[PDB]
Order: sequence, then C-alpha cells, then structure tokens
Amino acid sequence: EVLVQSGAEVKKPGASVKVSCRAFGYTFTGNALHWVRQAPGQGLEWLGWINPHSGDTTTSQKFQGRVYMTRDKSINTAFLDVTRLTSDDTGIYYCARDKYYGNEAVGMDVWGQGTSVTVSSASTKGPSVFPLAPSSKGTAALGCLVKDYFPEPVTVSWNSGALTSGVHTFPAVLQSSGLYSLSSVVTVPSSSLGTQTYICNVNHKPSNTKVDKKVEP
Amino acid sequence: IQLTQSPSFLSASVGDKVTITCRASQGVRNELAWYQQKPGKAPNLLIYYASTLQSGVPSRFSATGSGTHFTLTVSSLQPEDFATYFCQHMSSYPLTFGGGTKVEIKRTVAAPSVFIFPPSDEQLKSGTASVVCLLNNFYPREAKVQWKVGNSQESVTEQDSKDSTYSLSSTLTLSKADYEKHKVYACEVTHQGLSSPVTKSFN
Ligand SMILES: [Zn+2]
Ligand SMILES: [Zn+2]
Ligand SMILES: [Zn+2]
Ligand SMILES: [Zn+2]
Ligand SMILES: [Zn+2]
Repeated sequence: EVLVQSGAEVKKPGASVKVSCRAFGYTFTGNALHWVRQAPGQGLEWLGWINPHSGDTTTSQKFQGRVYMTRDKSINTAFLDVTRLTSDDTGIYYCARDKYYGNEAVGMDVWGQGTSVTVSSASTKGPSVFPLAPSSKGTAALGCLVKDYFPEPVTVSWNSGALTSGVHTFPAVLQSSGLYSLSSVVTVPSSSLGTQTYICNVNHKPSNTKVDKKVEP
Repeated sequence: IQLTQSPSFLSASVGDKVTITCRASQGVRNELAWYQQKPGKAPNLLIYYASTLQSGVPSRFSATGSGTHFTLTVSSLQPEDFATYFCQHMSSYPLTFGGGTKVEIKRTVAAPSVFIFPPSDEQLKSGTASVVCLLNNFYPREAKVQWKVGNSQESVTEQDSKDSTYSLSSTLTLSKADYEKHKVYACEVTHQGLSSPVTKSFN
C-alpha cells in the first residue's frame, strides 16, 4: 500500500506547477486524499483534500481560487495544481491517504515520499567549493565551503566516504543573492595536518557538477 | 480555530515518562489525530479518535482528550521516539495541524569548541570574502555568535546519534563594501557551558 509522487520542481515566480500522486496496492476510490505541505524548518499546512470516488474537493480557504485538486480514476492518480507561485510556496508537498473510517477524516495513513518544489528567480548554477584551511600551525578543524549553487541539493563526503565519524555537514542557507551556500567540516588531531591528505567530494546533480577538492594548511 | 501544541521543545531521556499537550481554542468532538515525524521522513499516524492507537504503534504511546484539552503520553521514551510530534483536528475546515513539539535527547552541558576560518585566497580571487565561525559539539542548543568590532547567517546541525550534541556554522559575509568598519574581525561566543564568552581571531 503505497503512494508514489512525481519528481522535484523548480519554477519562476508567477508560474504554475502540477504535482501528481499515484496510488498502488489498495483500491484508489476507497479513501479520501489530502494534500499537505511543509516548508523547510517549518511545520505542516493542510492545503485540502479530494474524494477520488466522487471527485469532491475541499480546499483550505487561504488557497481557494489558487490551488486545485483533480483526479484520474483510470490511472489511480491525484493531481495538485498550484498557481500564481510565490517564494512562500517553496517546500515539500505530500499526498496522504485518509484511513477514512466512517467516510470521515480520521487520520493520515499512507504518505507519499513527497515532492520538493522550489520557487525562485534564480538559474541553475554549480557550486564554488572553497578550502577551509587548518591553523596552529592541540586540535584543529578542516572543511569545505560550498557556496552559491542553485538549486538544492548537493552531496558532501570526506575521504570519499572513508571516515564518517568526525564529519558535520551543515544545512545550506538561502542567501539574499537567492542561491544556496553550506559549510562542511571535520575535526582531527593537529599532528595529522602534515601527514594525511584530505579529500573533498561534492555532487550537485542539478548543474551536473561533480567536484573533488583537497584541504591542507 | 487555533490548535496550540505545548511545549514547543522538550528535553528528555530514555525511560522518561513524557506528556505532550494540544489545546484547541474551541471544542473538537474527539476528531483529533497525533503524528510522529522523524527528520527527512514523512509523518506517521499514531493516534486517531483522539484516544485510539493505530495498528503498529507501541503500547508505550497513549492519548486522551476531553473537549479542548488533548494529551499524548509515552510511558517510557525509547530511542526511536525522539522526533517531532503533531496534532491535527478533523472537527471542521480547515483540518489544522498543530505547530509541533520537538522531543530532543537531554544530556549534560557541554561547551562548544570554537574555531574561526578566514576567507580562502582562491575565494579572494573571485572578488568575495567570507569568514566562518564553527561551534563544535555543544549542548544545550541555545548559543550566541556575534560578529563586529555585519550581516551574517548561521546554520545548525542535527542532534548526533552517537554523542547527542549540536554544532553551528556561522558565516559572516562581506564583499560588498570592505566593511565601512574594516579593522579586526572576530566572533564572540556565548554558551552557558562556558565561564565567560570565548573569542577567536586573526588579522
Ligand atoms: Zn461507484
Ligand atoms: Zn472531500
Ligand atoms: Zn480561526
Ligand atoms: Zn466523527
Ligand atoms: Zn564534531
């Protein structure tokens, strides 16, 4: 019993996006379907729900006349259309099946994997990776600074995955420029700076950018 | 029709009995649900009809509610259980989710290890410079980084599954206008695990 949603979207402000949800492993017309969104770092917002049998929809008043839900019985699929897009609409959108005990909202049972939607003026760009250089000359810290890439995500590994015990990878930050930057760091003993040669692997698939870069003092 | 979830952040240890609250500003007629969400994943249903457990949920979870007051109780917290918890009401439209309650693993106070990294030469060759302050492995998570003698942005890690601590990366960024204040740049770090503020610098 599974809900498979469509892939991540990147859109300019004022545009429109259609997100799809396909149901597997249970009969589609038996349960209402909610749409819920979560902006990063924030909580859950209910957009509305649809009855895939009747085609009935209830949209939360805030989104009425902007957001639309439809369905296709043929392909056991639900649609969400968000129009007149704004920065406020950046986040992950989930479809979730209600248990619909008693033909009523009861609780959200099966969830989709979610669909990331990003809304910005910005254009696809690979990151600039900068060394964060070790000093003195006890214990020290090394890293990468992965700057000004769009859109999310990127991947960052140290010693090409060889040591995961010391690594702290910080979430990126949406800059006033409109592009993302994050930092990656590791802690090591400070006699090791002359000896070991430090790997840095960064993958930004949206720009299809793969980057390896090394940090010494 | 507002749902207030309390508290917003809770600190607890394995084996702790723990209770979480949801107040509705008006009566819901037991049409109320509780969700658990681990970071990166989607929520799971825990409770419906505000006291009834979903199939597959451990007995250590319990809930009750009367009128405008609803509670979720874990009889003994298990490591699996540190996550964020949401309430949702079905009473009428819109169906609303509570703000959330994050439940974090409580540990002993630990002071951060502070580091400062000046911009790269390579970064300098791009016409832009960023100075970074790294706070490694502290607790609790409330801490203060100050840059000045400018506008900066901070980013925090998750709680370490191994050590149960936090880390912070602050980035002070000036390309625009070698700051109208240009001598010594520094970051003062305030945390309650430290005697008094720790400072790091160069140039
Ligand atoms: Zn029919
Ligand atoms: Zn409906
Ligand atoms: Zn109201
Ligand atoms: Zn009912
Ligand atoms: Zn660390």
